[PDB]
Amino acid sequence: KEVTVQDSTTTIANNLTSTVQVFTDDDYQLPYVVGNGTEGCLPAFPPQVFTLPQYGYATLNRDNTENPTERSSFFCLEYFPSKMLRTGNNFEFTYNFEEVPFH
Amino acid sequence: PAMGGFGLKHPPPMMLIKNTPVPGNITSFSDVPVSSFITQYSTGQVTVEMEWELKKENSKRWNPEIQYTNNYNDPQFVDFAPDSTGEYRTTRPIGTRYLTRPL
Repeated sequence: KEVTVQDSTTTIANNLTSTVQVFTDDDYQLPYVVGNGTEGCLPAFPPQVFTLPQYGYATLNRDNTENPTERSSFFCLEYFPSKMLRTGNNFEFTYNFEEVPFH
Repeated sequence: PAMGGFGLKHPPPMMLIKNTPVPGNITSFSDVPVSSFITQYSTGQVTVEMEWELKKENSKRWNPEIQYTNNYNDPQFVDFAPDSTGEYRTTRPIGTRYLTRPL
């Protein structure tokens, strides 16, 4: 959906030619932020619509300050191969859990 | 191990070596063991061949990493090489942890 603002009209239209990019990180090469107890999960109640969280991470900082280290790393997420989807396209992924003990 | 490396239940066995004794001149019979021997030593060569399995570094870090480099300001000698007398010199310790990886 493309949104435009002229003199506070704020119209919204749908861009049929525009794309979205999706990739799954299979090799665990990015900082993994999911299991840390933070918001943005699918809602508890199915009717609810939710926003996806913004991805971000913290690397090494120096001397308990805001400055970086030489081992502070930058990960570009454009440098993964990803799948580009228009309106008619869809994405599918399958995963098998490793053997764990029963809760 | 606290000092480092690989704990092994069955490590590489100990390889033990001695010079077999050659008695000196004994002209009589005695029931006490021979205490007089020809003094001698031995020399030779030993070759060891080890095979190592390696784990490739697979990383999406964008920016360059820290490397072990040969870096000295106004060196009077080259490090890890013989001296003018022939004495082999190692100035600094070298560990294995340089490449960086996310948790």
